[PDB]
Amino acid sequence: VVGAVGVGK
Amino acid sequence: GSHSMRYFYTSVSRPGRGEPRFIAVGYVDDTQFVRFDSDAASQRMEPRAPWIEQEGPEYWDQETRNVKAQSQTDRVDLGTLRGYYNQSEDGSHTIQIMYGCDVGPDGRFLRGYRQDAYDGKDYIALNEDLRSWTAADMAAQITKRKWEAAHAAEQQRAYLEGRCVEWLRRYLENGKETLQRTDPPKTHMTHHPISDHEATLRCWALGFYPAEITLTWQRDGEDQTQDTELVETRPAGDGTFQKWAAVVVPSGEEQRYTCHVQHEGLPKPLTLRW
Amino acid sequence: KVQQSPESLIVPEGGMASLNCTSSDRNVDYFWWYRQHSGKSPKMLMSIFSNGEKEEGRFTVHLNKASLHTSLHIRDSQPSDSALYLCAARSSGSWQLIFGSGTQLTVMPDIQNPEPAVYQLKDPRSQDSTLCLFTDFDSQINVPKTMESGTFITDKCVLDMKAMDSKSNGAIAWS
Amino acid sequence: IQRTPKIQVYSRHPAENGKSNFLNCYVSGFHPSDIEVDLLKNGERIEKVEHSDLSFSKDWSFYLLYYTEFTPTEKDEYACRVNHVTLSQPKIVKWDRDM
Amino acid sequence: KIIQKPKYLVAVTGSEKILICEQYLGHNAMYWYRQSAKKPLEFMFSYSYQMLMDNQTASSRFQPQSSKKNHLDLQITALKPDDSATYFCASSQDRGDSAHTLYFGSGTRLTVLEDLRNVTPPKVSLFEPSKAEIANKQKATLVCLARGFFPDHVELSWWVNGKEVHSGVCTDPQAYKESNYSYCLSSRLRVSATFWHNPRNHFRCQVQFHGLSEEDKWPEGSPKPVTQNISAEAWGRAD
Repeated sequence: VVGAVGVGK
Repeated sequence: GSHSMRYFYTSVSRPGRGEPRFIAVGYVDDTQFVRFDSDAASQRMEPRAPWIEQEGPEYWDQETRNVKAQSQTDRVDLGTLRGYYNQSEDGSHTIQIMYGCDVGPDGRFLRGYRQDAYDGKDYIALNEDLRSWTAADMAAQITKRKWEAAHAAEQQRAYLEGRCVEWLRRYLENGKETLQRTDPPKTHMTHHPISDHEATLRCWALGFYPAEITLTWQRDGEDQTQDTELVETRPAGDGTFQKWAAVVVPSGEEQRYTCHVQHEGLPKPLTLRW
Repeated sequence: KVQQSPESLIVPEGGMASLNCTSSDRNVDYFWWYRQHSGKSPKMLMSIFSNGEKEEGRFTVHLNKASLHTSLHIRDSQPSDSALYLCAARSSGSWQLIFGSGTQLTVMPDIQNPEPAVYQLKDPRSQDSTLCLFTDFDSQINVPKTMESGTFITDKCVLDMKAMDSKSNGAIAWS
Repeated sequence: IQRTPKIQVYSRHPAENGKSNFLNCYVSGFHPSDIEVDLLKNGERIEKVEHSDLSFSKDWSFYLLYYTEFTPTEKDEYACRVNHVTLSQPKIVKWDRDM
Repeated sequence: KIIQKPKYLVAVTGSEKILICEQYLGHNAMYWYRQSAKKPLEFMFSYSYQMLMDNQTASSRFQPQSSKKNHLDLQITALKPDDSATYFCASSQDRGDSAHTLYFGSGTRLTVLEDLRNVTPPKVSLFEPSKAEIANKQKATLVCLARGFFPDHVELSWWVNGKEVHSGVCTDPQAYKESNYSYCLSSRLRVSATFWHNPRNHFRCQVQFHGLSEEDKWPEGSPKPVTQNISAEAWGRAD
């Protein structure tokens, strides 16, 4: 399952 | 032995042509098992291995929503990084993300990683302690400060040591027939005379898995790295891989050279002589 | 999903307040502590993302990932701390905070010189109308409630004028 | 900032005339990701050519695999033609089965 | 911060209402939560980049509107009295699975009634200070009673010489039910014995009632209970 944390750069 | 689950994200901006192109692909070891293409008609996360089709409709609905949101995250990041570098609105730019976890033979977490790029060079990366970030330039230092204030490392570490390791175990269990295999390479050798005094010896290795392999040449038992041509390992298209290594030898001395093949699936390193 | 303990806590001014919160989701790795004053919006007080203590002023949050447990310690409790404290979690992969049932905290102010008195007040604009005022009583006094129909007794209401020890407990009854 | 694609064209199995096989064109080490690859039979472009999903290597360079079913013969020549922004002209690489 | 409208809203069983929420903070995630006596903060909706991420309302009568950026309006059809609660809009800078802090709007208090005929504005009474309190404690406590209003959509304020005051004020946090279809609310204001003995100073208790809007239907036999202010006042006296 996907799981990249998506805090804006 | 060890096993890995990895996801690869690619976002390419298309100025004046709508939303950026987002492509995501999932791997267990060297075997792709899911994909998402923002330009595809399905607009769904799709299976790419037989053993992943066992998952119910809740799995595919979840991954589709999650990977669609990631495409928006990268779209905004493209705009933000386009401002960080004072670039114009006309040029096309790329963001790449790689992440995943490794498990040992005991099935327990061994290592985690996450790495982001911009225009094909490093941008920011999670350190091996899974608690801090390395920023490649001044622009990435801005991203680093936002990610520290938002506790992104702790949130990423909880996925890497938790759901990543957990679902990697389920995947390895579902595709146990094909993921835990070691096909040895089938080796042969070709000979092509190039001139009246030289010839080419090519050492072949076909149908091996996993992709790592070492093809080396020796002359009279001494390893020779000169006049050695070595192409990259390429996929056969059925899950196996191919590779060859060639040397230019003087005519009549072909039997002075030996090829040595090392692979995980071989009980003893192969040796070939013309 | 998120359990909080205790459901209500009464602490004297300057005393210790211990609030507890556990989760049953093994994929919960961090917590949020929110505070909501009566009639206001819930505002974030403390968050914690790793094991150990985290101290900010008179507030200490503790995180125990093994037992899926977080605790909020309040030292030197002030009357302004009287609020609804809400614990929230968000398991890895989910998309929202999930809050618990909350702990209602009440910190009673220290009344130095209590002088209990009961007065009667009248409404001049309409007869057949009188109420009662219980005021300046001690903080530990149990204000009685009403079971009779047609009679109402309010809860303790603390006002503060601009003076010293101006704090004053009050309650109103009428029929 | 830009990297030229490396190209290999080959079959999945050792080629035998009459036996069905798969013709591959593997492109790697290129940046950016936009790239067009065609498989050519006797110089004409083959239709219904599938390709893999875009991925990249450790150095962030991309790789793709273009493939199609084909039956080798004694007379038919095969190749793949790659065009990329790092290429002023499309690079045609012929299939050498006796390699 | 986050704007929610309206503050108070009353509806009949089976009608439709829209709760408006918008933020101008550039936040990429917006949520809806509901506050009741049962559950103080029940999660409803989670949106990231205007796309629906999660929904834990078992009813399809709740339909958010996210077509416009920075907006997440909430439409509720076939209203039921069990829907009565305060609805809190929330936003956060980052997407829903990665946010580190949620900011909550001021909330919309919704009451669904079986019949709108029971909506009644409050009656306001001002009780003058006891002479015994002025004598013994040298302080004067005025007390304001608001009775017979329904639903519990009231805001009480104290006004001294035309200015709203806060010092020396304590108001009940919640209204109490007198009967099935009426609430009551109390508050008191304490001033000096000298300040009360001044005939120049006058004290007014103001109760702002939130009732029916200008679009709800009402029979012509009585004034429709619209949003209005009811007050009671008294002047200081040398007695």
